[PDB]
Parts: sequence; C-alpha cells; structure tokens
Amino acid sequence: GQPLHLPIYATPADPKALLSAAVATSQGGGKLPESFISLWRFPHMLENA
Amino acid sequence: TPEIQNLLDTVYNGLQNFDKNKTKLLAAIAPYIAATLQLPSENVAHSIL
Repeated sequence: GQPLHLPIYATPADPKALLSAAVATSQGGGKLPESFISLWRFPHMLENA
Repeated sequence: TPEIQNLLDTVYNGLQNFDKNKTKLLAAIAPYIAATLQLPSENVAHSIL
C-alpha cells in the first residue's frame, strides 16, 4: 500500500506587509482683534509690549 | 491636498512683507522650501529652484 507516486509539496502563504498612513490636517488661522487706542505714546507702549 | 495647502499657507505668511528689489525671491523662499521638502542645505533648495 505504499504509493509509487511521491506526494506534492505545498507552497507556503504570502505574509502581509503592514502599512501605516500618515496624514496631516489643516486648522484655520486666527484673525486679528480690534484696534483699541490708548493714552500712551510710542516708546512706553513699545517697551511694555 | 491639505498638506500642499499647508505649504501654501506657510509660504504665504512667510514671504509676506516682500519687495523684489530688496532681495532675491529665490533666497527668500529657500528656507520654507528646504523645510517642506525636508532638504538639509539651503544651496540645495537654491539648486532645485
């Protein structure tokens, strides 16, 4: 009962290549607040800022 | 794409306040191109432009 033919040999499966996706988002920029005038002249307000 | 739009926004805010006869346009845009295209040098960003 030993077969004369030799058995066929299986081919192993292909492994999966794990891949990541890196995307970026776009947040909208902020606008300016309102111009509020003050009492001070230029150099004092400049140094303060 | 939002990423290329982020490039547009960064270069837009970056090279805002520019005059042509003050300096070269290419040398002005070269750092943002060197960063967004992840280039190491600035002469390379000059070269590719």
